[PDB]
Amino acid sequence: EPLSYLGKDGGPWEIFTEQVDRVVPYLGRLAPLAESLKRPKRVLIVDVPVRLDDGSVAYFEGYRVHHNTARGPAKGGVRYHPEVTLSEVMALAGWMTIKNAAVGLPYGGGKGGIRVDPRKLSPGELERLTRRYTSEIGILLGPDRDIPAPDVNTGEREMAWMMDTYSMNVGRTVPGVVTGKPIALGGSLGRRDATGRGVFITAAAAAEKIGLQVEGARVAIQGFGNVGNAAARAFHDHGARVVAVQDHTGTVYNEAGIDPYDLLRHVQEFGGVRGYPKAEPLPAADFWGLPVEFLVPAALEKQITEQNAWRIRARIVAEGANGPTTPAADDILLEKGVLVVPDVIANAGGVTVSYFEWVQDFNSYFWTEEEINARLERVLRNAFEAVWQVAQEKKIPLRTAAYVVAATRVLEARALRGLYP
Amino acid sequence: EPLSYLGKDGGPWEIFTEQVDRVVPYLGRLAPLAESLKRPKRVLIVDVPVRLDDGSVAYFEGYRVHHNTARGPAKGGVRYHPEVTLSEVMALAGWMTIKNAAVGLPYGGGKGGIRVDPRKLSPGELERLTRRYTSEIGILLGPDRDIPAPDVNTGEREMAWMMDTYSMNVGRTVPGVVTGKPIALGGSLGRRDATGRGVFITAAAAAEKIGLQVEGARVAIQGFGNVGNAAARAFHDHGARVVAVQDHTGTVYNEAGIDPYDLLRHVQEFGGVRGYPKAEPLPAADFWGLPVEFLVPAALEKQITEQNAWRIRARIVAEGANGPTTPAADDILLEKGVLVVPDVIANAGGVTVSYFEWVQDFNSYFWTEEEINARLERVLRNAFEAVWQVAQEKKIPLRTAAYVVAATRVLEARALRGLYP
Amino acid sequence: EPLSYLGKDGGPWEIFTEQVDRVVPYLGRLAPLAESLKRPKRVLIVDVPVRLDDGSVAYFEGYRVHHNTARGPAKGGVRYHPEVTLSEVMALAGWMTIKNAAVGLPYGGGKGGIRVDPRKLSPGELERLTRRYTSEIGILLGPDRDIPAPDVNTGEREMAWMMDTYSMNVGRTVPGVVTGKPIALGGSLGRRDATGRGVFITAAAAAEKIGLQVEGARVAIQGFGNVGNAAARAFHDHGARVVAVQDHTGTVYNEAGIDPYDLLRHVQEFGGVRGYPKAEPLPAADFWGLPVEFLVPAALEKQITEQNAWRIRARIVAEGANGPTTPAADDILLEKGVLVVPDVIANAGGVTVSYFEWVQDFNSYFWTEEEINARLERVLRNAFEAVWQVAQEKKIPLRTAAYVVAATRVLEARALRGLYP
Amino acid sequence: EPLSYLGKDGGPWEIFTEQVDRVVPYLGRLAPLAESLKRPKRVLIVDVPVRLDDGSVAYFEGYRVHHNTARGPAKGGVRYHPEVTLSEVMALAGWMTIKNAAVGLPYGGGKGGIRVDPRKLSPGELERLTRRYTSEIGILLGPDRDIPAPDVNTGEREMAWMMDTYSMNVGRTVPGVVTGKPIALGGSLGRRDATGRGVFITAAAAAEKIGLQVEGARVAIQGFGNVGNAAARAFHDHGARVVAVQDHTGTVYNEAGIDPYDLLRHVQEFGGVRGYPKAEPLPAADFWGLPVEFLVPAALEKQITEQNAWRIRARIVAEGANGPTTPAADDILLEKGVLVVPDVIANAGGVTVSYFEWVQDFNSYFWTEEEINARLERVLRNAFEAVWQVAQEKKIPLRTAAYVVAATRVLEARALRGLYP
Ligand SMILES: N[C@@H](CCC(=O)O)C(=O)O
Ligand SMILES: N[C@@H](CCC(=O)O)C(=O)O
Ligand SMILES: N[C@@H](CCC(=O)O)C(=O)O
Ligand SMILES: N[C@@H](CCC(=O)O)C(=O)O
Ligand SMILES: N[C@@H](CCC(=O)O)C(=O)O
Ligand SMILES: N[C@@H](CCC(=O)O)C(=O)O
Ligand SMILES: N[C@@H](CCC(=O)O)C(=O)O
Ligand SMILES: N[C@@H](CCC(=O)O)C(=O)O
Ligand SMILES: [N+]
Ligand SMILES: [N+]
Repeated sequence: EPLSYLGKDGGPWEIFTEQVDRVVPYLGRLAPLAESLKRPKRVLIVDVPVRLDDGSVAYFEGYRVHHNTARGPAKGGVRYHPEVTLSEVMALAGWMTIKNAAVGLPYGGGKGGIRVDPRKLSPGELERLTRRYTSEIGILLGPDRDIPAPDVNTGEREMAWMMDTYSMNVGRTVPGVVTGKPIALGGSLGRRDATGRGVFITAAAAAEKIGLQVEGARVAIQGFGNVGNAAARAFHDHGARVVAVQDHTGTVYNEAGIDPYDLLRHVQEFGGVRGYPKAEPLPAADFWGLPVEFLVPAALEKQITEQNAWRIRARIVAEGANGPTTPAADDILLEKGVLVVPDVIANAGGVTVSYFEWVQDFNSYFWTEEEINARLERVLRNAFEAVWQVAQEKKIPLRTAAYVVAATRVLEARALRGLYP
Repeated sequence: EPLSYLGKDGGPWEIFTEQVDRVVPYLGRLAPLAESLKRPKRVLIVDVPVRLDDGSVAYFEGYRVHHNTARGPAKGGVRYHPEVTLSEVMALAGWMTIKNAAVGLPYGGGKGGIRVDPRKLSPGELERLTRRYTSEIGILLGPDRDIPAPDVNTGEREMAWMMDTYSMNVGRTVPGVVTGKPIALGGSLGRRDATGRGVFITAAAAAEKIGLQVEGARVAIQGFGNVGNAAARAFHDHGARVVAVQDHTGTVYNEAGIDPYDLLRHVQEFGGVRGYPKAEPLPAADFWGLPVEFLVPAALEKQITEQNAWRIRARIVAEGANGPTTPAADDILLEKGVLVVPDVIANAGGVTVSYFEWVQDFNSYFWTEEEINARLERVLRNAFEAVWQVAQEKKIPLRTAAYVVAATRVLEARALRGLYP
Repeated sequence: EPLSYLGKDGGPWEIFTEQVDRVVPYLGRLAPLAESLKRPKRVLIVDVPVRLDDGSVAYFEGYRVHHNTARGPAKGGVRYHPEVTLSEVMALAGWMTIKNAAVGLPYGGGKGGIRVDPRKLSPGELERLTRRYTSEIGILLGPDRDIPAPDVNTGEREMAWMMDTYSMNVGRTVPGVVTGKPIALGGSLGRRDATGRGVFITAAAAAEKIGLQVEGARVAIQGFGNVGNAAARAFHDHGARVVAVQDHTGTVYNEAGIDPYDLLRHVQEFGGVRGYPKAEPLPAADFWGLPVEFLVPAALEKQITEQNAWRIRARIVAEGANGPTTPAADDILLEKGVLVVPDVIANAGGVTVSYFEWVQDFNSYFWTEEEINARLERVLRNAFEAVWQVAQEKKIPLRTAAYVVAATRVLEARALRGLYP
Repeated sequence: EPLSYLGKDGGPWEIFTEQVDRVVPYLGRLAPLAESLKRPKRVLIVDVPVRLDDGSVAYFEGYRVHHNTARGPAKGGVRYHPEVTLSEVMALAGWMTIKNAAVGLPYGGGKGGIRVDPRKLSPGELERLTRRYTSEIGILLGPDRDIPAPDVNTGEREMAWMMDTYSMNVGRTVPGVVTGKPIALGGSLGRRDATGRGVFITAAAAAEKIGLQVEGARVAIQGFGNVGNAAARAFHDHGARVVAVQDHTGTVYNEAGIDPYDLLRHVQEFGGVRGYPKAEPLPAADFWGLPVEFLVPAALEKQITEQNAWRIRARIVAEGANGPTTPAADDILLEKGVLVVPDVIANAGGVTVSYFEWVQDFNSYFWTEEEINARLERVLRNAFEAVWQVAQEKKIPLRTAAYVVAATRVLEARALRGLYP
């Protein structure tokens, strides 16, 4: 029986449950418990009424799903977008259960959304919306229950309002009720670069397993936003060189090496990578064929496909963006012997630092930049190592290994606790 | 914007929503606020895992909806049925908002359900399902927040289980967390005949508005279940003659009067109304056109239609069943000038006594049967008179007016309380 | 298996335990649940340190027991006596469960004790002892959890201290946390005469059942404290003739009848019955054999015995005292055809007015003396009626029947509720 | 002047209380406060009903005792054994107050027990038993109140179930509600070897004070389970010579020494020590009389007894077990000038790691094995240092000095906080 409240096509949720299906062969004694993964623990649909600037009331659909809770409080961001749907928010929570268990955070999986176009609202209106939403899901929330975070179209500003609103309602300041707060509000050092640095940490852990030296290595990187330039800087700081960067404006190439800091100025200065004087322009499609040690897809989804996977000369692909390589491209890349570090752990840097933020918030005692990076390495190098060991011991690719690890840990937590009530 | 999570399906929810649309022209300055009735305040969808008797785990869908909370805690029964759906549970909670506001109960509108065939579960499995569902909806529940009740395929037994579960969870005995409990557990006297008694009380109020004498009046009753037979008993006991009852098995007719206590012994033993010694059989289609003062449909829906409305010679129709008369049949009865006491207030006796149960539960001081009946009478005549009054002011029929009374009160609570947060 | 922490012997507990055993044959399908009655739900032993007037600290043993809580919160007094023991507090809690169920109060049974001789403490030390105890048992207290009352060597003064200690500790006025409070603090009117009035109400109900007229009737009364002189006032004010009163002095007798107010005036002067101008003296032994309609023992335990029970000529014995008759006396009175209204319900007026205090405390609305006495008649006539019905049903004496009604109500609440967790 | 609810012989508790007496002469100005240690603050006795696999209900005695709670929340294992009595749970809670204080953990003393033979139950019955128990003692539990742990016949499995029952009852993730959990649920690393390592760390501190060389020092060890083999391993890794080992199968002596890792996989194959190819057999009472520097009794209680203490020719006895020396055996070992590091600090490795578990659980941030170990040394060296100095300052044996430090720290806490309420 699929879930009756989704109707004939279950959409994004079906895609999630199919992946649980595919992981079932590798679960051993835990396999029967896998059924619990195909239904969310808790779905909460709330109305969120908002007095608009004219003084009239608008009504919005807000959601908060706790996909699974066996391993700890629900954790997962909150998205404002006109195309938000029950189905998607459930699926996304399902992915957070997987991601958080694969990287070894002490959390279950949760997500939230409000179906609204935030570009149609004033800053005032957005504030009132965040506040009402926070109040409405208040029965879910707590640093030991469910810790929202930023997602599509939300950030530090919204997170301050959730915090502030839960803290006023509840009668005390509780910084850890959300993460991705500003520093001033109990936020954490090292958030901005977390993800791009974690791509490097995980890429470099793979390189040691295959005896690839980092100091010599060449790097090509797609996307130069927060993740891309952070990855760029880390590779460049460890002795590697960035020989090409592609983004939405154009592509630039220089086998001798591009300076990430130098390029970045130009990126805000003009708008994109195009016209960087210390490199030559390159056609969109050739980027993928460059002889490199490291390729970092850190931009849009569906960028390494059946159409170009044969062109890839990289020894290691480290996934910065969510889902940059298609299932077809995986098969091709496995064939060509290229190591793919899956988005699941490769991009987990941000979620790890927000875990760090939750942690510092309990006794309001904040860590230095350097303790953040050191502890970020410990978490992600341990996640790469556990995913590597499973990939070897079961003869599956790293991506399949990541989902086996995740499911295995959630299902072990559940087997231990037992069924109660 | 209709609710996106329903999909282009309205179903039972769209029927509720259209009734709201139909009331808007009578709402005056409260009208803009009617939009709020077209979205439940909250929906909670839960997974209810249950260890079956065969050692395996089954997963059921549970729902608890709070449609509107403005006049009070959400109040409404819980249904166990394999056809239970999100949209159904929403719509029924919407009708609860409306029923409570028209009967004048200090409650909001709630509803719950499990998608399960209880026929297929043993008593043990049923217990374990009930406990886990009540644990799962724990966060909603409490005498001041949400009070479930029996509905389709649940009764005393399930209510005992819900009370004890929540009580054990919270380490206090909290009798008022559900209603329809057994007396031994803080139930209320008078509950069984309540709805039936209430059909009469409503028909009597109606009678007094048109100068119709109850002593010596003739009644015909379709349905001889808990509602039907208690309504007959009430009528008899206030001096009316029951002359015809139509059943499953047929119709019996006798102008001298049928003793309902005698007839009941027959329906209990023999199996149904057919073959009752002290009356003659009657052909089903002849029931509707009989010369009588009161007609009480207390059986299935859509029993009074275009096909038979013109034959009805009753001065008062009192709706014991939900939806026994079609809108077309309404228009006909209006044209003939027969008063229709609408199901919304007419069959509210059971709901009114559950409320008395919750009242009594707050200090565990229990009322006598007579006291229950007298306070029941107060509630139901207050409800009739309020509807009558709106019916006369706006020149609309009783049915419309009951819906107008409900909406006006809910929006009135909301207008005074205001928008917060 | 017997309770290990009591060891071999009992002793008050094994006595209660045996009464449970004797009731089992009459329990029907509830019989296998009766084992639960032979174990306290909860036993709390506290140390109560108290600063003495001389500046030193002393350490007293404190106890609170919840024998059974299937029917409602624990209810029972706190006793201060140097011979208080764990075993005794347990058995007394057992007797509270039975008592509350037999009279039909919505309460489980509890008891408390402190092992202290209160004659040797100053009022200042007794306040400090009371305040510390209530604190130590506070995890247990609350109007919906556990409601203490006065008992041996406690009264209004220390109930006022318990209420205050709990209230201050919890930050709210919670009058309903204990009963037996001063009326200035949310006590109930009608407390002084409750037990005596109850002895009458219950006697008169028995009289009805045997066609015995109260107006004609002669009454002998042992004891003339609160229970005895209120019983006497009640009997006289309903047209009965009080012909004999025995006190700690001696006995007075008058066939024409004694005015109990005039007697009471004479006792408040002379300190007891004796030389009462309007009655002749009688030797103590002639008292029990007086030809009367009603005999009321309202003094100490064990006053009706193998020694004097065979001499009784009364048609009705109505037990005002706690256990005034021995089991061997019950056997004798049974053969002689004398009706014994058992103490469990006969003396319950006090405990019922405490119930009323608690009920009134929920919303701080207090009833008139007229209302308390009407409501008290209702409780005790109902209690007597239920005991009567089981006595006839099962062909057993009233005493035994009271124990059966009690154990049935407890066990039925337990069966309905189920076993959880 | 003993507690009334234990009778004239209080067995275990009397022994604890007698031990408090003998400590009073060393307490200085805190000596009058010592009476407080002769009472348990709180004794809770629950009934724990379980549904058996055969459908019938069994009732078990459950206990939780808080001996003292001045220094912090209560801390102590829960034991399932058919010999568990109120007296014993009390004693063990008392020893826990001493132990926790002696090592400098921020905990008061507690202990639980169920009186049951767990070998008579199926794993399902053992679960339902565990969950009922944790429910019944619910009112006591919380990371800031009472934090249970494993003891006789309990382990990781029961703890998981306690964490789960409690977390579900309360609707929050609360890992720190018990310790000794699986790592997957918030357990700590380094729990397997903690006691073993502690025995060594604590034996070394004793050496570094009596001018004893660890290195070439010969070590005899009774018991080769978790405690024994980790002790041998750390003695070995620190240059020492494991010359003898005795578990249940026999004893294996070897002048030249035994490499424990080699001995381990031998016991992890043939069942015990008995058949070890790389040593000669010279058992059994011979083992005790061996000329050694370190004797580690790490098996059962009462092993070094008033009947075999004579043979002992070791310089330092380091107690890995609980109570491996009778008091008469202490006198003889004092006589021969042999150092006995008392079990109260010598085996406190496990309890320190439990403390670390609880610490890590507050923000769910988990320490490396290297960190656990450095932190465990820091704690156990400080404990010894404090115990040593008092043994010297007051010229008393190491065991008595630990008890004195323990009594002093508790009473100082009690004196600083003062008496209240
Ligand atoms: N006792 C929990 C297991 C943990 C979980 O699933 O979150 C349950 O039955 O659901
Ligand atoms: N939007 C991402 C990241 C949030 C974060 O920075 O913690 C999520 O839901 O997990
Ligand atoms: N099924 C009805 C029952 C009302 C009641 O008996 O309390 C409801 O849900 O409103
Ligand atoms: N403050 C409430 C009032 C209406 C209600 O309680 O439903 C709101 O804006 O939602
Ligand atoms: N000592 C009485 C209570 C006194 C009262 O409530 O009036 C009892 O425990 O039953
Ligand atoms: N659920 C309760 C029912 C009986 C009671 O409340 O005492 C139990 O298992 O013990
Ligand atoms: N069984 C020991 C140690 C438990 C632990 O490892 O923390 C106790 O109850 O104190
Ligand atoms: N105020 C506490 C201090 C000792 C403790 O906390 O146990 C008391 O009177 O007992
Ligand atoms: N993902
Ligand atoms: N009323």
